Amino acid sequence: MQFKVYTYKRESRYRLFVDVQSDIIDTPGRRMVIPLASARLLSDKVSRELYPVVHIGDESWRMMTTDMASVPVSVIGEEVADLSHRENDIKNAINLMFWGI
Amino acid sequence: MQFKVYTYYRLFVDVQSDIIDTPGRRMVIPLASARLLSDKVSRELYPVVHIGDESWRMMTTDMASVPVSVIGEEVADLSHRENDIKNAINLMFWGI
Amino acid sequence: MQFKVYTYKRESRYRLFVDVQSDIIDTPGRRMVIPLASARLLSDKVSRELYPVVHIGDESWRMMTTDMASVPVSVIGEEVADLSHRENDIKNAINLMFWGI
Amino acid sequence: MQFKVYTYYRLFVDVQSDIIDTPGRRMVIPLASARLLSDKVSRELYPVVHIGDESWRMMTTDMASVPVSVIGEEVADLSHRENDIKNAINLMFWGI
Amino acid sequence: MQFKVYTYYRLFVDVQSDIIDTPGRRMVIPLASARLLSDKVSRELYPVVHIGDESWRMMTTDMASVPVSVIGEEVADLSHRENDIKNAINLMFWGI
Amino acid sequence: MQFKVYTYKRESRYRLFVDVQSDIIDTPGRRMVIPLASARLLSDKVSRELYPVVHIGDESWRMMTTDMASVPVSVIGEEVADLSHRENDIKNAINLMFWGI
Amino acid sequence: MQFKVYTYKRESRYRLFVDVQSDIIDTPGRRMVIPLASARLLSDKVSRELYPVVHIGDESWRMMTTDMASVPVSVIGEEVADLSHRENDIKNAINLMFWGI
Amino acid sequence: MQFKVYTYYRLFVDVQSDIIDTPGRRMVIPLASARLLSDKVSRELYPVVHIGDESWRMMTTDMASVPVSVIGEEVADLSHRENDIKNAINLMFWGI
Ligand SMILES: [Cl-]
Ligand SMILES: [Cl-]
Ligand SMILES: [Cl-]
Ligand SMILES: [Cl-]
Ligand SMILES: [Cl-]
Repeated sequence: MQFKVYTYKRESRYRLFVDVQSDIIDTPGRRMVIPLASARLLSDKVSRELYPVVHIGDESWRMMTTDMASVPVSVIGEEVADLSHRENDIKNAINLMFWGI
Repeated sequence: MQFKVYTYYRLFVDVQSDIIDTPGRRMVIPLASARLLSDKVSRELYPVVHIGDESWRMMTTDMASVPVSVIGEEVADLSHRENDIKNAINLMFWGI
Repeated sequence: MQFKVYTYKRESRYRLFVDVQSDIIDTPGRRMVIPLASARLLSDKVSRELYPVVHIGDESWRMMTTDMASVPVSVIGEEVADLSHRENDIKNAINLMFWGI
Repeated sequence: MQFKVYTYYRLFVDVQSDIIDTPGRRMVIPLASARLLSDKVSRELYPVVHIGDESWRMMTTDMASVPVSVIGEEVADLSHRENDIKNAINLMFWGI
Repeated sequence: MQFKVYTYYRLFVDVQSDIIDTPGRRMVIPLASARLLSDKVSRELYPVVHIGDESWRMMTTDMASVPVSVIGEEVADLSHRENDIKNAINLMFWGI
Repeated sequence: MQFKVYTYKRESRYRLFVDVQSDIIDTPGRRMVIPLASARLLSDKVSRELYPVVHIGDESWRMMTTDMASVPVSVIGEEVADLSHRENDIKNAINLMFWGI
Repeated sequence: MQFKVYTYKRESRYRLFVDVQSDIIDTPGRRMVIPLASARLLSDKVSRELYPVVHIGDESWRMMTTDMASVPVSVIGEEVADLSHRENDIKNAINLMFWGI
Repeated sequence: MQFKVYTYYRLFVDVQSDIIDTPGRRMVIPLASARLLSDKVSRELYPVVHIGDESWRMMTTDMASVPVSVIGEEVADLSHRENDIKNAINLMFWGI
C-alpha cells in the first residue's frame, strides 16, 4: 500500500523500504518501492528535496529515491510504519527525479 | 506434500502431485500478504487463503520449481481448498 | 505465445524454452515457461511421459517439465520454433506433474 | 538520457530526468516484444512503441534503477512519445 | 561515515571520505577473524584491529563499493587507527 | 596491470573497467578496478575531478570512481587500452574519494 | 585454521564447514572448505570413504567432500569444533577425490 | 574428463579423478591471464600453462565445485602438466 513502510524478507539489498505505487494499480506481482538508508550515512549537503529525511520510530532515515525498484509482493514483509503525512515530500521527490520539476 | 504450505519467513504452497517423487524439485506457488493486492484482482486466478488469522493471496503466476533442500517446516494444510487451487492452475495454462 | 519456443535473453543454463501459458491469460509481466535441455544429457530411463522429447532443427531436446518457471516478458528473445503439433504431449506432461494419476 | 533506448534484459528506455544525475544509476523501463502481450492489455499503463519495424511494449511496472556502467549503445529515441510515457508513469504512481 | 564499523554477523569498515557523497554507496573494507590468517601475513597491508575482545584483520584487497541501504548498525569507531588504515590503502594503490 | 582497461567476461554489471591496483601488490586472486560508463550518460555538471573523462577509440567514457570494486582475476578479459598518460587524474580521483577534506 | 569446523556467515548452503587448507599456505583472502551435512545413508555409487562421518556434540555429520569450495575469510564464523584427530580420514577423502586410481 | 580445459574465453581445468563421477559436479581450477599476475607469484602453487599462444595462471586457491550442466566445450588438454598440477594441489592442502 502506498506510503507504507515494510521490511524485506530476503537476504541483502534492503532492510526497509517505502511502497510508493498507487493503490489502484495492481501489477499484481510487484510494487514500486523506495529503499530507506540510515540518515547518518548521508551528509547534510545531500539534497533533502530528492532524498527526503523521514522518522521511523526515533531513528532518522533517508529515502534513496534514485534506487527505486520494482519488488515482488511475495518478498514484502511486515508493515513497520505509515508515512502518509509526508505525501507531499515523497511526491515532490519522485516528480523531481522524472520531470525535473 | 501437495497442498501443504512451507517456509524455507517466506511462504509457498506445494502444488505438485505426490506421485511425482523422483525429481529433486517441487512445483510451488508463493504466497503474498492479501493486503498487498486490491479486491479488484481476480480471486479465480489468485485465490485468497487463511493461515492463522491472516489472509494471503496465492501468486499463481509466480509459480516456480524449488529444490527440496530449501523447503522448510510445514506451516499449514490447504487440502480443503483443492478445488480453488486446481481451478487457478488450470485457468493459467488452459483457461477460458 | 503458447507452445512457441524462444531464446532466453539472460544468463541461464538453458538456451531455449517453451511458452506453456494460455494466450488468453495475460499476467502480463511474465509467462510460464518450460526449459529445454539437450536430450543426450538425460538417459532413456527418464520418463518420457513427464519429460517429452521434441525436435528443433536436427537436434533432439527434452522438456524439463519439473524446472518450469515464471519468466519476465522483457527477457524473452526471438521465436525459434513452434511445437503446436505436440500439444497433446505437453498437456499430458503438465497435467501429470500437478494431478498425477 | 531521458527517452533514449539503450541495450545491455536487452532493451531499456531511460526515463530519468536529464537534470538529475545520480550519477551512478538511471531509472529505466524495460521493453518486451509486443507480440508477447495481447491487445487487451492497457496501452495507457503499457505503451506500444516502434523501434525499426518491430513493436515493443513498455513494461512500466518493471521499472528499475540500473547502474550506468551496464548501459550499452543508444538504439533509438522516443522523445516523440514523451506524452504517452509521462502518462504511463504518472498513472502507476498517482492513478485514481 | 569514515572509520566507522558497521554490520551487514558480517563486519566492514567505511573508508570513504565524509565529504564525498556518492550518495548511494560507500567504499568499505571487510573484516575477517584474525585467527584465520597467520602472523606471516603483512600487517602493513592487512592491519589488525580490535572490536570488543576479538581481533580482526582488515581485508584491504577485498575492498568494495556497497549500497548504503544495506549498511547496518554502527558497531565501533576506528578513528584512532587512521594512520594504519591510510597506509594500507595507499600501499595497495601506489606501492606506498 | 595498473592503468590498463579490460573487458568483463560475465554479462552483468560491467562492460569495461580500469585496473587501478599497484603492480607490486599481488592479491593475487583479485584486482581493484574502476568501471567505465559512456560519457553521454552523465551531464557535464558532474565533477571531472572525481569522475575523470577518458577516451578509448573515438568514444568518451567516465570513470565511475565511486563504484570501485575488487574483481577476481579469472573474470578479467582482454586488454583494450592503456591510460598511463592519465595517471595524474586517476590518482587525484582516488585520493579525493578517500582523503578529500 | 586446518581441521577446525566453523559456522557460516553467508546465506543458503549447509551450516557447518571444515577448513581443509594448509596453515602454511595463506591465500590470504580465502580458505578451502568442505561443507558438512546431517548424516544420512548415501546412495552415491562407489566409496563411503569419500564422505567421512564425523561427530560434533551428540550429532553425526557427513563431510560433503565433492562440494568442496573456496570461501572468503570474511564470511567464516566462530570455531565450533576441532577434527584434528580425524586427519587421516580427511586426507584420504581428499586424495581419493583427486588422485583416487 | 580430468586434466582438460573447458569453457561455459572464461577457462577452467577439471582436476577431479575420472574414477569419481557420480555427483553432477566436477572439481575445477579457474584460469586467469598470466599478465594479470606478476612473476613474483609462486609458480609452484599457481602454475603457468599455455593454450593457443597465450599464457594462463592456474588460480589454485580459487578451486571450486561446478555443476556438469554448466561445463562447456573442451578447449585443451593439460595431461603433460600432471606433475605440476598435482604438486600445486598437494601444496595447498598438505603444505608441500
Ligand atoms: Cl480458508
Ligand atoms: Cl525477476
Ligand atoms: Cl511510434
Ligand atoms: Cl585496536
Ligand atoms: Cl585522453
